[PDB]
Amino acid sequence: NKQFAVIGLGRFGGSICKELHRMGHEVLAVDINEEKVNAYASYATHAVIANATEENELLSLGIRNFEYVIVAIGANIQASTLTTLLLKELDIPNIWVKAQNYYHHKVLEKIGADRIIHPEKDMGVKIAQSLSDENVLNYIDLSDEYSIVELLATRKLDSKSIIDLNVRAKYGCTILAIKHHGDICLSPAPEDIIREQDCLVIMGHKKDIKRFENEGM
Amino acid sequence: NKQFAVIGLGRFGGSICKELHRMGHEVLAVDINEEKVNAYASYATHAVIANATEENELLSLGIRNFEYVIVAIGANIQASTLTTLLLKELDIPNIWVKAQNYYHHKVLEKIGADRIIHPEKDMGVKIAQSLSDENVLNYIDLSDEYSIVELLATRKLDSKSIIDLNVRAKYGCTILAIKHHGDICLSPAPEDIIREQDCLVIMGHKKDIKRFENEGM
Amino acid sequence: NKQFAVIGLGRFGGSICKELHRMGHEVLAVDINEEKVNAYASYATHAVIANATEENELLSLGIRNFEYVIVAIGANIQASTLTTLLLKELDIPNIWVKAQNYYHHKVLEKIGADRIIHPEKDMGVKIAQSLSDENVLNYIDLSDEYSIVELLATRKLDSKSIIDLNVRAKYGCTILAIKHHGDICLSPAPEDIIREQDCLVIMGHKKDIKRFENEGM
Amino acid sequence: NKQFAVIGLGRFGGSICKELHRMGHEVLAVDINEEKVNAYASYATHAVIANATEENELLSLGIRNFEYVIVAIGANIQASTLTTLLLKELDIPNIWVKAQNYYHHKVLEKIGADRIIHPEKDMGVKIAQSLSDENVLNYIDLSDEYSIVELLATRKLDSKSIIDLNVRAKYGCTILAIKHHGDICLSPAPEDIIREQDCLVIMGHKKDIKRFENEGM
Amino acid sequence: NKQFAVIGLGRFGGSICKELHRMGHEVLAVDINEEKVNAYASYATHAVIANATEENELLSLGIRNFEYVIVAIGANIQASTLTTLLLKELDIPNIWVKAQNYYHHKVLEKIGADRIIHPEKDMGVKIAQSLSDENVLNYIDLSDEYSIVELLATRKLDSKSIIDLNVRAKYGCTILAIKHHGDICLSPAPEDIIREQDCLVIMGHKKDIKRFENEGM
Amino acid sequence: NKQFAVIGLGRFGGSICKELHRMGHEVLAVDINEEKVNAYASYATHAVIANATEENELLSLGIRNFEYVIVAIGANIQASTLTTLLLKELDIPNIWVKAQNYYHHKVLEKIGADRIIHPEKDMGVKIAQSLSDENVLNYIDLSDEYSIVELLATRKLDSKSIIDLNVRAKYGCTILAIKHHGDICLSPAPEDIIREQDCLVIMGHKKDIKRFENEGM
Amino acid sequence: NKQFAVIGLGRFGGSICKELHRMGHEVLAVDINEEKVNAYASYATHAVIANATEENELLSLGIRNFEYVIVAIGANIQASTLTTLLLKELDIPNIWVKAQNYYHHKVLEKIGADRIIHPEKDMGVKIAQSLSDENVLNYIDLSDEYSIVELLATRKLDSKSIIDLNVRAKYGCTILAIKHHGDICLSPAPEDIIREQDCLVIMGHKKDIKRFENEGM
Amino acid sequence: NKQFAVIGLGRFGGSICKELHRMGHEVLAVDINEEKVNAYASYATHAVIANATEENELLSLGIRNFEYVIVAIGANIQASTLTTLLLKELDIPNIWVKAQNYYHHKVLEKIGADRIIHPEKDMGVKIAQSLSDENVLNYIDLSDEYSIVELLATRKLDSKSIIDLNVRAKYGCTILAIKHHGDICLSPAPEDIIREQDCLVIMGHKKDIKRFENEGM
Ligand SMILES: Nc1ncnc2c1ncn2[C@@H]1O[C@H](COP(=O)(O)OP(=O)(O)OP(=O)(O)O)[C@@H](O)[C@H]1O
Ligand SMILES: Nc1ncnc2c1ncn2[C@@H]1O[C@H](COP(=O)(O)OP(=O)(O)OP(=O)(O)O)[C@@H](O)[C@H]1O
Ligand SMILES: Nc1ncnc2c1ncn2[C@@H]1O[C@H](COP(=O)(O)OP(=O)(O)OP(=O)(O)O)[C@@H](O)[C@H]1O
Ligand SMILES: Nc1ncnc2c1ncn2[C@@H]1O[C@H](COP(=O)(O)OP(=O)(O)OP(=O)(O)O)[C@@H](O)[C@H]1O
Ligand SMILES: Nc1ncnc2c1ncn2[C@@H]1O[C@H](COP(=O)(O)OP(=O)(O)OP(=O)(O)O)[C@@H](O)[C@H]1O
Ligand SMILES: Nc1ncnc2c1ncn2[C@@H]1O[C@H](COP(=O)(O)OP(=O)(O)OP(=O)(O)O)[C@@H](O)[C@H]1O
Ligand SMILES: Nc1ncnc2c1ncn2[C@@H]1O[C@H](COP(=O)(O)OP(=O)(O)OP(=O)(O)O)[C@@H](O)[C@H]1O
Ligand SMILES: Nc1ncnc2c1ncn2[C@@H]1O[C@H](COP(=O)(O)OP(=O)(O)OP(=O)(O)O)[C@@H](O)[C@H]1O
Ligand SMILES: [Tl+]
Ligand SMILES: [Tl+]
Ligand SMILES: [Tl+]
Ligand SMILES: [Tl+]
Repeated sequence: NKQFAVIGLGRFGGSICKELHRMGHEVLAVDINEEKVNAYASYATHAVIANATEENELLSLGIRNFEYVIVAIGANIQASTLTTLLLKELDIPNIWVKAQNYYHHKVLEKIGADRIIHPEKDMGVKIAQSLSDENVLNYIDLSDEYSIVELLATRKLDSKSIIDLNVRAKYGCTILAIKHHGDICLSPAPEDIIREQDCLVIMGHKKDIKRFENEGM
Repeated sequence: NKQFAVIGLGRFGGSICKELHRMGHEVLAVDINEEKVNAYASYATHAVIANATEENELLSLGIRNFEYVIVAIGANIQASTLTTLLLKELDIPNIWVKAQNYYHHKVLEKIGADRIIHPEKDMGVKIAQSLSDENVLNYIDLSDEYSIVELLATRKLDSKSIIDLNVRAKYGCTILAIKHHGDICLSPAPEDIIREQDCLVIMGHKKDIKRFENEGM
Repeated sequence: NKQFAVIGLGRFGGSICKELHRMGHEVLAVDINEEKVNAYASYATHAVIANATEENELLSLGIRNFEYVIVAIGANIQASTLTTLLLKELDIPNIWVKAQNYYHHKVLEKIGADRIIHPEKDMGVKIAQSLSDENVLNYIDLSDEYSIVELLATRKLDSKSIIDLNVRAKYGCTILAIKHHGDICLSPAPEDIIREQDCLVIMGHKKDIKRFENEGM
Repeated sequence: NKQFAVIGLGRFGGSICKELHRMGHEVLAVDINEEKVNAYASYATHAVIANATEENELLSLGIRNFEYVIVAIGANIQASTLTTLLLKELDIPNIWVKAQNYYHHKVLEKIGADRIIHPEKDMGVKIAQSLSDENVLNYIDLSDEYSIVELLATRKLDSKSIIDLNVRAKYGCTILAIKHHGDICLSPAPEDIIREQDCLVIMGHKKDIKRFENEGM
Repeated sequence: NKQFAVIGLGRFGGSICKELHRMGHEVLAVDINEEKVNAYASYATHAVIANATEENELLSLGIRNFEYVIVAIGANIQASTLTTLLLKELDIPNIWVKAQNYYHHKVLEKIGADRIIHPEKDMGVKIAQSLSDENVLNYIDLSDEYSIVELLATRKLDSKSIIDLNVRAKYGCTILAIKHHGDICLSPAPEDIIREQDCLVIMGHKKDIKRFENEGM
Repeated sequence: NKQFAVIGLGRFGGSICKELHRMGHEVLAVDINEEKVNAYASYATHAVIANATEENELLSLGIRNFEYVIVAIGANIQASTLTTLLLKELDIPNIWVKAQNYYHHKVLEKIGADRIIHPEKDMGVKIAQSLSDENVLNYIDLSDEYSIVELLATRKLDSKSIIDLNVRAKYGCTILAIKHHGDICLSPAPEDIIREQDCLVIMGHKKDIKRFENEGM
Repeated sequence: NKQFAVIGLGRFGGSICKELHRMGHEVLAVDINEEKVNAYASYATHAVIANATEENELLSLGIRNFEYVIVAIGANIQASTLTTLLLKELDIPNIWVKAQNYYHHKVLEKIGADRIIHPEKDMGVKIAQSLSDENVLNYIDLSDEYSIVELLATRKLDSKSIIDLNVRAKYGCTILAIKHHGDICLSPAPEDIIREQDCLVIMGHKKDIKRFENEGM
Repeated sequence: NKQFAVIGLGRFGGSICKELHRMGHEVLAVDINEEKVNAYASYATHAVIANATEENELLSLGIRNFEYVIVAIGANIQASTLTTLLLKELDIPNIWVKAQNYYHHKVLEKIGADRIIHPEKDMGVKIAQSLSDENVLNYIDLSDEYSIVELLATRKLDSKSIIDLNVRAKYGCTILAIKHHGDICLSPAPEDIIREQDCLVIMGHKKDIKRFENEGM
């Protein structure tokens, strides 16, 4: 009976609701706009036109029965703050709120939001990382110094090997997976071959990976 | 270094500009809102007020001299499409546009945009995956079936060494890194232990990682 | 069962719909404005209030059954582009779209519009031709050099003949029809007479016709 | 040369101004929108920002010195009517106004406009005639019953000479010109042949031309 | 069966309708505003919410049955012109239209309005006449030189007579009525007495009356 | 001469200002609309742009120096009331305000306005009286029962002398003046005749004048 | 059957209505906004959506039966003036109106409002008094010179007495009540003790109390 | 003296500023409306136009140098909250904010506002208490049960001495002061008399004061 409410159907909120309902979960789409409700109705377990700033409508949805509530309102700062304050004063266990600027994050922190999300800023940082380094496809920072990076193998790495491309001693990183033509190899053996336009999953220090990219690739 | 031009300062494009200049690149912050230009003036090389949909203002910016142009406008579909068409007529090597819906992405496809980004949608998918599983902190999908996952250790995981939790054979997964008290052990040994409320990096097929989440932690 | 849909009731679109329904054809008038629908209802086979940007309403009209669809929306550029993209992605054979500027024409070209029309620009060119040359009433350009021109015969041509006004040798043109008091003569004999304020249909090079106008008329 | 004044730069009036100056005439581009004046400044002799409905601004323009004044305003009915009345009070020899509906045309009639144009309506009639008959490319109506038509040749017409297709006696029409590969044969001979996807100019009564379209091609 | 229609309920139009219905006449109040119709309903024989610019609604009121129609719309110039043109083209015998400026009067003249009224301008002239001459209460100009004037008798005229105040020879005017305490005397005898604050009805040349006011009063 | 200040240039107040300056008085044209100030600048002594509801701007105008202040604002009830209150606080001898409805007149009464004018209402009463009786041209009501009336002569009145139409005894009225072909006979003799389409001035009780209109003409 | 009407639900008006209905009185909440009526419905004896500027709706509420009527409209000056004038002309005994500025107070005075209230100005004065004097909690001015003041006893007054803190002779004031930990003592005996952070109710001249605060506290 | 900064000039904050400067303090009048800054410029030391929600403008004002900051904005909830958060981040010792509703007060609580004021609510409570009891003029509540009350004397109270009205024993209350004809007797004697229409200060429990109001007056 785990329940998720998504207040504020937008790109972020609509994506959250659609992805949660695709997973086989109970989601209630809530938006003050009738058209947004009609849009995301077929992608949720329930869809109600409600003004989340209103305590009466909030109670009428059965908001108390939801373990998780996600306020994806990000453009209207005062509406998002009102919804978050109402949800806290109604004792919702987990409130995840989308922020707009740093002060919105501060005021959502002070009123007790469980998690505050900055989607656009994070994706902008990631896309900038992919912009300066045209090799990287995706990545994940384990810490401020260590990261796992997926990379497009260049012509310089075409038909090379795991011992021919030695990184555990020449650059300090290790190689974790290789994707060729759609088939993936995990924990690759020292004999495995990397080809041009393959996907390489390296892991180590940021500067180590960049050393490998400048010198190796 | 590299010639970047971020048209459309916003939460996404502004983050791109800020991070790319912290990276030390020539980033031209283009906006029509004077307050937007002033907000990111301290973070860019040149911050010019201009309407990108105007050909005269675009030639005034010298936008043909830039190798990378990023149209982060995603709310004004017409303005974004017009700017992308103007840049494609100007033979820009790389055009990266932010899209709003499927049809905006389609019209950006037809007019020759090089890379179309949907930040809010993908980040909402990620946050929904974190909502359905409170254990996962971050992840990267190698393919539609294989992934690397960051997890938060639980009471069922405290003082459990890597040899007690055989993931190499019980689930076909591999533990990649442990993070304890801000320090990090990369490629940990079978005798290394894990304490609760730590960051655990595992690699393998999605259902196998979920199997470990269910049975082990 | 040939079917024409006219989306965007306006001067151009309303004229297209009224002229097609006068011809004894099946036309569906579609406009987002209830008043425009009520206006052009009595001049069409069917009239429905629909938002053409909406895929659901577009499917509800039975848009798939129309062989020809005419998007006469010209002022709202983004709405016209959305309607055209939807009609293409719904596999409409012939899409005829009214344009507003040269970039609207380009974006309608890139998304696959079958025909793009610039009514106002064309009629402005024609009216300018009638403005500088007060003699011409209507015309048609066969090529960039040859044209057929209807002209008001001046007093200088009153009670003149086809051999008295020789143009097949004196100016290189030929005379094709003469309209006197409402009666018309085609392929006129060499003995036919032109009178003042008659309609003369000459045909030949533009400069040849202008020679005849300066010298003959 | 000739004194023209295009009040109301738009798709229609702007085309008039552009073409008339490519023709090399003194064309005064009058508009109230500064951006409209700047858009057509490179194509006119003088492009002044002015409100035509104001008598003081109209005397400032020296509009009484112009033989031809064209009020292309068709969306603001009141402004167009007021401008036409102001010009008629100023004894302008030729006033040509763009109209929107039947009643705007009637009030332009009553206040003494010399020529009223309905561009979109007539062009929509033409495009509707081209929609009902895909063969016709352009046409000019000599009278309500007689016309000259440009047609696109079909497979039924390839390698057919002018004597095989007797239009002079079988249908009472006459072929006027053939256009093949951008070259053009004017007043073609009976032994001249026509290939498919060519431009064919025929002349005659409307029903007779349609008879040839049905039976021949 | 004499019938009056009042289109445009306002101060002027509402006053016309209320005064006509007080007289025991058939009046139809017509206004596009539901509140104005509800207001002037109880003061008319009928009240209908109608958009007079619409020919269909105009016909639905039975506008053809009205001998007199008064378009009191004065602020919306284009709406008043449209209503007047419609009423003329529907062959209304008498059309009385309220004007706003001199050009509105001209355009209503050209489209065939039977009477054009300038209420505010006329009353402003009258109030200015009462302003400069504090003696005058009301008046009526018989011609540009002769007028009948009602005046407040001053202390200088208190307890004076018709032969004591001789005006048929001393100033060229005659005295026509005297109102004392509410009782009025017409064609007053030479023995009648004027008292302070009485109402005097003099008649003659403007300069003659002003002579009498400067010298006599 | 006299110190007048017309606050609120409009159709009423603008007429007051224009006529009063044609009369040669010091008329201060006060308005908040710059175009309104410019429109009546050529007709006044001083035309200042000012907001009358502001005490500082009112003391800047030197409005305490004026003996007569006319607030012609009748659409903005609040602004007119505030201006009247500001002038009454400034001890203006004569304040004449234009009113919109009964309640605006009441609040102008309570705050001490000297004279309240309802131009449109009274002029609509006059025009309604002219509509019910096409014979009357103008009139002045001496009392609720007695009046002077200007009439248009009919066929029943042509070549009728003043002794044939005994109004002195048959109806208790008196003919005051005749107007023929722009010339005027004042206080006409019993042998003076009247032709049709002339201006006839009669004086007497309302019902008696109507009796003559019915029986004589 | 004493009855209170509250027109203008706002902070001030809503507080008046809620406090009057808490007291066990008959209150009718009246607001032109449906949401305000729904809000203050559960806190009143009746709640009706009405436009108080309308005489018909005002009569429909039964406004004649209310002995007290409170116009809490303060932002819309003209609406408040209209409501007050209507209530006076309907002979309401007691009209209490909320004012906005000094001129609104003047115009409400002139139209006969029984009481005019300036809540925000009064509370601003009180809060300024508490701002400069951080000791005072609340007070009440008996006259422009004498006042009763509640004060927070400082550390300088901790464990002091009524004869140890002598004010009837040392500063001219008297002590009236002492509040310790929630228990209050009225007309305190000469032996009573004041403690730190207690509430002291002194009474006397303003300068006397300030002497005591500077010297004693 | 003391450093005050009133952000948000309004009826409340403007009164605070005016009174505090009449008190002779350094009061910085901060507003975004230029007319608001000009309105209170004559009553403050410095009156700067600034947007308080902007960090740059706030550091430009030198707001960190002020010991007391009063955000009187109560209609714009977002702007007030943002300003309060900006000041709390700047370590202002005393922040006093004006609130609109319970939730605005709650968010001001969470972000660390020192004192939150609800002027209209409390003043409406006071005016409601004065409406239910016409005798009370002002009052101060010592506790939820004890209060000091100012009353207006009635006919039942004229010529009644303090010993005839034993409030010390009949009701447990005490008369504190009498006010007659603008003069005031403080701490009056048992033989002092009271006349009607005087100001009487009584002290005691609420129900006891009401008992005296019922039985005595
Ligand atoms: N009080 C409210 N109650 C319910 N829904 C609301 C309320 N206020 C706004 N919304 C809706 O929540 C959604 C949030 O979208 P909004 O445009 O405000 O933010 P955004 O940051 O641009 O969104 P995103 O990037 O997630 O698409 C909108 O669909 C909006 O209509
Ligand atoms: N010519 C232009 N046309 C449109 N937007 C422009 C233009 N020049 C600059 N911009 C900026 O582009 C930005 C992108 O628009 P907007 O912020 O409405 O869209 P969004 O994609 O929803 O934003 P975000 O990604 O920040 O959430 C705006 O901040 C706008 O000021
Ligand atoms: N999404 C839509 N769906 C349906 N009809 C639409 C839509 N958007 C606009 N329309 C209608 O289509 C018509 C197009 O007129 P519009 O004023 O936009 O263009 P225009 O270039 O001025 O027209 P024209 O010259 O043909 O009269 C209008 O009646 C408009 O209301
Ligand atoms: N005084 C004026 N009054 C009205 N329009 C004016 C005036 N001066 C210039 N104009 C221009 O006249 C043009 C005609 O108006 P508009 O474009 O709305 O009408 P339209 O006939 O539908 O246009 P188009 O023929 O270009 O489709 C506008 O672009 C406007 O800027
Ligand atoms: N098309 C229309 N059909 C019917 N009524 C209309 C139409 N357009 C306007 N009206 C109404 O006619 C009335 C004319 O008032 P308007 O304010 O336009 O003129 P005005 O000169 O200020 O009036 P007045 O001085 O007579 O009060 C208004 O009540 C308006 O709502
Ligand atoms: N401070 C002011 N407040 C209001 N109106 C002002 C002010 N200063 C000047 N005016 C002018 O007063 C005029 C009177 O207002 P408006 O024309 O709307 O009313 P009206 O009585 O219906 O007009 P009219 O009598 O001309 O028909 C306006 O033209 C306005 O520009
Ligand atoms: N004509 C009317 N009839 C009834 N209610 C009205 C009318 N006009 C305004 N109101 C309502 O009266 C209330 C007065 O609030 P308003 O915002 O106008 O004043 P305010 O001074 O800001 O109020 P406050 O400080 O008391 O909250 C509002 O709820 C408004 O909707
Ligand atoms: N940055 C700012 N944000 C918001 N308001 C500001 C700002 N700077 C100045 N102000 C002023 O703060 C004032 C408070 O807002 P407003 O008057 O709408 O609220 P209110 O609490 O209902 O008012 P009042 O207490 O006077 O009745 C406004 O007059 C506004 O001009
Ligand atoms: Tl966004
Ligand atoms: Tl057009
Ligand atoms: Tl008016
Ligand atoms: Tl307030």
